Amino acid sequence: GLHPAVCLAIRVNTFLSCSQYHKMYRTVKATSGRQIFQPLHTLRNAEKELLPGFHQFEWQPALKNVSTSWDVGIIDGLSGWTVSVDDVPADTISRRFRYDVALVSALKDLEEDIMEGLRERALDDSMCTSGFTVVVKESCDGMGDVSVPEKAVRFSFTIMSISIRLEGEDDGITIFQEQKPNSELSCRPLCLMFVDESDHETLTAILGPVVAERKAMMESRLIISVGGLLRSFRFFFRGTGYDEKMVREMEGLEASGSTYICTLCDSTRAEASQNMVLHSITRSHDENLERYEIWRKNPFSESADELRDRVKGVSAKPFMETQPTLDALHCDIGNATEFYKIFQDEIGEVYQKPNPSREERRRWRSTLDKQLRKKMKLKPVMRMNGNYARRLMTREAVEAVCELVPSEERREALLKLMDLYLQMKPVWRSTCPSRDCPDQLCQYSYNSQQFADLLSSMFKYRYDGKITNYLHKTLAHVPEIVERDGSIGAWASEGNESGNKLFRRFRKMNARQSKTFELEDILKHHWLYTSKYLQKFMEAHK
Amino acid sequence: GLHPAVCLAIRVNTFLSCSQYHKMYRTVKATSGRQIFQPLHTLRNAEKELLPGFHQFEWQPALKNVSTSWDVGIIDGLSGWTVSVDDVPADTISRRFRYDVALVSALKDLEEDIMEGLRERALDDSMCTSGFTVVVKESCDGMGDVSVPEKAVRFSFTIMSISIRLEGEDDGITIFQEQKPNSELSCRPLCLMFVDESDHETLTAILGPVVAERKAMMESRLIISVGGLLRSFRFFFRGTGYDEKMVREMEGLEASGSTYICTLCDSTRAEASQNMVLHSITRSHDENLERYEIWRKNPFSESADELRDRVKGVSAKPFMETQPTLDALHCDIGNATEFYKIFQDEIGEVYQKPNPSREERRRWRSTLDKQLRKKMKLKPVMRMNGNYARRLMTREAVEAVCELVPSEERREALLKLMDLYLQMKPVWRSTCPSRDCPDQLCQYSYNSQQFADLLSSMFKYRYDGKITNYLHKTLAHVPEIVERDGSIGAWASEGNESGNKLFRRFRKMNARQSKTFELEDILKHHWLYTSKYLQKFMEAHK
Amino acid sequence: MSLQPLTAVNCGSLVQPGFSLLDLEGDVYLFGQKGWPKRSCPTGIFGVRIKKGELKLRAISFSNNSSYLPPLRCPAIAHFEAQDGKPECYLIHGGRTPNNELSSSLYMLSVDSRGCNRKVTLRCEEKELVGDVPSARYGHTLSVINSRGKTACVLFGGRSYMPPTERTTQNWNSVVDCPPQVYLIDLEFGCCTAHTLPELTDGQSFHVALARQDCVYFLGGHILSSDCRPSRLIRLHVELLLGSPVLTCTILHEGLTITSAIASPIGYHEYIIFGGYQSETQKRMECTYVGLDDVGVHMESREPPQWTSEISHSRTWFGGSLGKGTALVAIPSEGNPTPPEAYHFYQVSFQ
Amino acid sequence: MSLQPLTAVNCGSLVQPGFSLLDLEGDVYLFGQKGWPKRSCPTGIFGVRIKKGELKLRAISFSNNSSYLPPLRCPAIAHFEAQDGKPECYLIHGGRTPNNELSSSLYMLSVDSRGCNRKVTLRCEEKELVGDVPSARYGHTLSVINSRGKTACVLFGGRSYMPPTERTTQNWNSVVDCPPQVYLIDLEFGCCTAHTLPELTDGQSFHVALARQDCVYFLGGHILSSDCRPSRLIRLHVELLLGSPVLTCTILHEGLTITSAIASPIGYHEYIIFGGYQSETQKRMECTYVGLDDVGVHMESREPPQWTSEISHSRTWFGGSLGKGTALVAIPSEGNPTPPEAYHFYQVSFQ
DNA sequence: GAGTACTACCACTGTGTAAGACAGGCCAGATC
DNA sequence: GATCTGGCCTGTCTTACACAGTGGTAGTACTC
DNA sequence: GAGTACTACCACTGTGTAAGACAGGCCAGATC
DNA sequence: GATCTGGCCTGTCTTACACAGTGGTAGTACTC
Ligand SMILES: [Ca+2]
Ligand SMILES: [Ca+2]
Ligand SMILES: [Ca+2]
Ligand SMILES: [Ca+2]
Ligand SMILES: [Zn+2]
Ligand SMILES: [Zn+2]
Repeated sequence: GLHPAVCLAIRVNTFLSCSQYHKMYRTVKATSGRQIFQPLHTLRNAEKELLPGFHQFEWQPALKNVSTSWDVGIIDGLSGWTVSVDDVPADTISRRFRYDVALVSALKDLEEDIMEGLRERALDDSMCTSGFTVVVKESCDGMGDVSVPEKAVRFSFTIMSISIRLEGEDDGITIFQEQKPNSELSCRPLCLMFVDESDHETLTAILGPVVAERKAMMESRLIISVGGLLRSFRFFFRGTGYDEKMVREMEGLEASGSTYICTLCDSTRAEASQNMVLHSITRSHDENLERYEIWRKNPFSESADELRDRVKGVSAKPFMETQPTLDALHCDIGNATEFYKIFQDEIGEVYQKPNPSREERRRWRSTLDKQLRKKMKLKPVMRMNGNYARRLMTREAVEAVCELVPSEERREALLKLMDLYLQMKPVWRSTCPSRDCPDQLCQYSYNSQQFADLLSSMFKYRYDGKITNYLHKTLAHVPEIVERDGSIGAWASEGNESGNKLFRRFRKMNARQSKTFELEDILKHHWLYTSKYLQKFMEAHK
Repeated sequence: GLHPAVCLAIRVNTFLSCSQYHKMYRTVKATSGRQIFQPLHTLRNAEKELLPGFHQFEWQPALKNVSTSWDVGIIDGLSGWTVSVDDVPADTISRRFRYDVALVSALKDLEEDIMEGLRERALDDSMCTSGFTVVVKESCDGMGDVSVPEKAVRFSFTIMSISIRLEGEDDGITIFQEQKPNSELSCRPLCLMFVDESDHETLTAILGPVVAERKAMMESRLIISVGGLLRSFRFFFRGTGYDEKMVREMEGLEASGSTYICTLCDSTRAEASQNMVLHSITRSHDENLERYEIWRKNPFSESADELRDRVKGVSAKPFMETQPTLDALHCDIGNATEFYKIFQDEIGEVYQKPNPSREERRRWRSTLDKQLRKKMKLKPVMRMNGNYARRLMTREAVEAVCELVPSEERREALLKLMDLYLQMKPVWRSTCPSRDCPDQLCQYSYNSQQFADLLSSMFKYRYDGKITNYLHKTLAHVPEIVERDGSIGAWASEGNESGNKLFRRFRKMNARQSKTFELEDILKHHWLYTSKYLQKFMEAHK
Repeated sequence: MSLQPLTAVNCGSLVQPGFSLLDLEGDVYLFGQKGWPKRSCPTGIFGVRIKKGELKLRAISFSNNSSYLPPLRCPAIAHFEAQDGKPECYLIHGGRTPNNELSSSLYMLSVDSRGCNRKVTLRCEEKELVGDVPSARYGHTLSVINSRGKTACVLFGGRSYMPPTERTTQNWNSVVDCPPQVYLIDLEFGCCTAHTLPELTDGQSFHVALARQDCVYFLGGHILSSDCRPSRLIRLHVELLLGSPVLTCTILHEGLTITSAIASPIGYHEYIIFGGYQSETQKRMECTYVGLDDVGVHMESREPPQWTSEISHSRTWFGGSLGKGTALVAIPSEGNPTPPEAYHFYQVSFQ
Repeated sequence: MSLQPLTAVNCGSLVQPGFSLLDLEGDVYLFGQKGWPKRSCPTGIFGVRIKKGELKLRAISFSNNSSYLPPLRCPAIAHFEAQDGKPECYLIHGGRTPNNELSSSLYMLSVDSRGCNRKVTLRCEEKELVGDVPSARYGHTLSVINSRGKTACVLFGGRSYMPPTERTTQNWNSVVDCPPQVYLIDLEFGCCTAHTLPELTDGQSFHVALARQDCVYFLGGHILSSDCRPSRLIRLHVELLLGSPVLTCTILHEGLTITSAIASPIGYHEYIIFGGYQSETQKRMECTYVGLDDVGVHMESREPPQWTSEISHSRTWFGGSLGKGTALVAIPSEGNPTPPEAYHFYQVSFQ
């Protein structure tokens, strides 16, 4: 006999229907039975402890314009959209958990690990039930091709760390910290929609409640029966799982090959060729709000362009607080597509032939891809993905490319370039840089300095007035970000985008299939898929 | 502990990848272990008793131009296509077993049931090892939409019955007969291709060996070690799982709304409106061969049309023996689409308004579909499928339609029509009519007589010179076919088309995915999917 | 009364069912659009050019003293007519932001200068409101009235979100009708007054309101509490007395069961109603001439043009008046792949 | 030499890579279609009409005394030229059936009567063979020779299936070269003789054979035993002495490494070779003029037309001569969805 | 000691897009 | 009739999007 | 006696095609 | 210049092609 939880997890984690699992259950039950698996209806009853809407909690003070019911499950995302025909239509199909309920679910699921974190720090448990601090990574991304694409947006969050500040004289004793923050298996879905990223009208209509509730939770303290005792939690949100496109869309910036390039600085694009490394972090959500009011009222009666430059590119009203940070994965893909282009433009020579054709660009791409296929055994890709970018930023792929550029200063140059890049990639790819690559963390300014200056010198034919955004961020902003927050790569969107992969599997084998239900099903199955408690049943001491 | 066979079947029958099954095996093995499931490699080792190419057999006399090796497994179907570029290309991707090997596999799989049929008829077993007769139903169909369609053809066979004639003074003691001949789970695939039905050039190049082997096996006797003893089998093939398009294509007839309508008779289309019920079966494979000889040599020097008429529509050289019969399922679909049209032309008035528009026909279709939705709660279908056709030929759907035709003479007419049809549908839909519905078999001539004559009378406006092929077959040929071959519906291609549904499943989840391998994989899993021995492990006393 | 299908050549992603058409100095300006203003057009207001069956859009600019201006979605829209001091404006209040807020500010939008090369500059003065201000709402209506001979501006109807105390994150997109008060906005100064009416028992939204020379006729709205569509017609008569604007009202016997209409002006005080929707499933397909005098309103069916099959089988539709008895209408379009031209366009014309 | 892309307006599906073009009396006839003969055309032979950059196909009919005729796929094709008794025929033997059997019968295909209205009728006489008959084969070749002054017909080369005793159902589509004999077919009577040649050590297939006035020049074939494309040109010289047609042969120094070519005739005994394939991966892209006299064959590169990118990046290609220095070429086409026009067509022309 | 099981190796689809900012080119066209 | 200029165009640059997850093979942990 | 499990109920995509024979309409076009 | 006729066209008819297979609900076998 197995515990019903274990078999629930067996059914979620191996992608089985009800009817397939049942066929197997009756089969293994009539040969050698003795019942091994549980029947279906006792897993439907077993899970209701794991979905959102089961534990009782309460906030103090009460939540502002949030209801006091604590047992709500899966709602439809329209949030009471009155469906008259004269208003803008209610075409959207969306489903969601009510944010705080799913929070309290994910905490009651990490109740084992907060308790053993308490016991392991040799901290007492009847005391210190008042001052817990959870740090929550939220994350949102659109997603195409779910056979028109009928694209999907999938807003999720992940519990990053939970530390303790009670009772006083200190600042915080970390109790838990996420060992694998970029995994799917720690990226919990909160809300799904059949929406395009781009139409800000539907995204804000569905996500308006969610941000209202987040804004409502930053003041109150949560109260949970955790370990027998009622205890008090407070929350800090770090919005970091946004690719850059979306950060600009939702911070009122203009997208994305603009004159205003940095999300963190005020420097123009050409001004960030001259000075590649000297920029302080200035932008904040509340200053975007103040500058947008500069834009609306125009209190000094300036023209379109004097206004745009007075406000450094805030022409839209910010609608979502976002942590001013970077995304490790998309930084990788940008730098890989940049280096791929640089190699393509170095096989053919374009520091001699300063303006080349399109068809010689195609010749050079084909010869680069053939060369990278003969040694290094790579195929060509439609679009840069993570594995290709990882394999592409190696010493020996550069070394197999350098065999085609003839001048051995271009060669030794870009070998110096690549090895500089490898000397500084681990500071922004690390899950924690200060512990796992500390000398690179302190050598970062010097390393990036020489990288910038070598681009200035031996590539000025390319970077006279135009730089890619990630290159800007990676060269001017990394030391200051990682000193303020502690880590990079830990906060990436990877886990979210990786979760889209899962989302695809569920859409096929577990569809209703109907729009009114397909999200309620993907959503339930995805939420089970992530609860730690069923993942320990998954590992079972490995 | 479970037997490795049982768990192999658990993994095939519930649609699980190696890595999904493994995740569950390791999971249920570290909670509560004691190993319940077998590991993967012992299932890989467990099945080679069940795939083709395992048991030793031999033919007497040896097989004509068939090799003597008995341990051959999965071949690629090109059969040694020399891949010069100047010849027609070897573009086709195809896979197949080797006909006789899969035959001997299917018999060694029915070893238990032949022996139990021997003991249950109280027949001795060390005697009677020479006179066995197996009746094999083979079956071929094309198949679209496997995401251009990249259509597929899937040539399969099914063991229908096995009887005994040894030793003399008798004709045959049936020992096994198929209780459920139209199921998938008794339809064993033999060969797969990425081919269109229509291009006769690739189909004959891949299927040429197969027909050569079939033609080679009708003379010899097989020799198999079954129940400890070497015993002798003979074979009779009945090619019946072909829809009509295919039978015409494969018998040298012209397709399909020709002037020669019947596959079994010589009557012209117009001549099969005057005489609806009086036609004898004349056509045979060998007469097609000698009429094609008439066509090619033209020994009496007549014109195109006089020659076509001399030869009754044999203008192509027949390439495959096919049993001259009908397909119960496709007969259903033809008669349902016919009655759907007749209703459409009775809601609107036609025997009054002898020529209507297409847009009146569209009005009438919409109103018919609305009526059938209000009562009978059916939705409208793009195309007729088996469930719709079954539900459509009910008394109460006619009864809900008759509420829209105004004259209660047309009304009571087509009520008499439908109930006649229901009085004679079970003779051709039955798995065995002579035992299960014998009086309709006796009353069939009379019932069809009155059906024909009521069409002659009250529908002359529709059937002056034009009749559908199935209506012809069902009205002129059913008594003689079911007298000669014992049953109808038992030989349909429905079970084959039903296995196309399975083909789809495997392509989605058990793919390599690559063309060179995808067929070797679909083919292995489909063959396992059907072997009786794993289905008894599936039911295990229910 | 002819409709001819147009085709919008380039730029069609910049139009959404609720938008506004402003007729300024013979030139027609599209206002409100999907999204925040792109940087192809950092102002968000477009000039409409109809030529040879083509719809072309041109980026308008502002002045230096002008305030910029979010793309309101179903705002209330007042043709301020040419008089003293500066003709000839266009009051906008308040509509719904592109980020779904509701606007609580009043904008006066005028023409400012020309050319050089058929270039026009507009301007926006954000008019500050002191009251008694009206609450942020949308689908309401604004009209201008003249009495002896001061000019004021009457505002009535509309939907809003539920009050911020009862508004819940499962109510967040729910709407309720705002209380049925009328607002007198004088436009200099920015003084607003609210007046309650014994006869105006319940709020309504998406109605047309037509004013002439101090009398306003409110035609058929949509009431959302009872989901009824009243066919009655309201006529209210103001007079701006020193210095309290007395305000009377009457229910007139029969008006018109429409919602969300297109009122093109053809004559001096004569319009044509192009039809939004009659019932929740069935859009109003017939045109109606509405002349109005000092006896009251008069009203006659004209016969509608032959609606194409395409504009007949659409589920929804919207559009607006290019003025002078000509209007633009739009139909959602269905194709696979997406066209991605989301809307087919027609041009309708009177006589 | 110019190439101009055609487009085949209708009936795209009735053409397959191995097919034949017979030039009869100025009119060109396509022969050997995919499939058995549909009833659009129960004869299976089509008339080719080129106009306006369009390819049009017209159903030809037969006579009453004619035998009908399966669609051979790569048959051997002999222009019997106008002499006594009945001009001017076209010998076909034997190619490959639409149901992939190999043809063991010989068909004489002549013109018979016209009109009325540009109607032509052909006829087929199935000619019976008495020998020493040749085995069913394909890709071989047939030519006509005149010696003092009788006319005979020489047949040599080709592929076949493995002998019926070693043909296995895993060898079924495997081919081997048939023994390198030559066959003298006299055309009345149906007397065939087989002759073995010390110089002809191995069979070959898909070669071009050109004959003139009792000498035949075999140009580059493909040999499948050794997977080489020999460039050695063969020249054999017959003479019909009653009763034994004595037959000599020489290997000439250098010919041409081609396979599966297009030989259009332009002159009296002068052809142009449009090219099949040089190596297994690389199709022969240059044209070659081949004049032949009684000294021997002479041979010169002309410069080829500028092959479009489309006919340059195809993997395979085929086609045939519309005669008189004009030919038709075909390229497989790739698109999604399928066009379903499977082949793009070009018309090539000399001078 | 080997023989088991596990887990990591490989082959592989398909080899383009989709919107948008901005530079620059330049031209309708309308006034001067 | 000359300008020129505001606006259309074209190309180019930049930011995302698809491509996992499945069979078989085999080294390798690893252990009866 | 109920309470378990099993098995059958319902919702539901999407609401057209793809080839071909033959009748008939008819017209290029070429001869008479 | 008249025919008419063989050939193109158009529509119509007939033969196949997708739509299972998955959650949830609940009667119901059926039994601790
Ligand atoms: Ca992404
Ligand atoms: Ca089928
Ligand atoms: Ca993105
Ligand atoms: Ca079929
Ligand atoms: Zn910066
Ligand atoms: Zn018949």
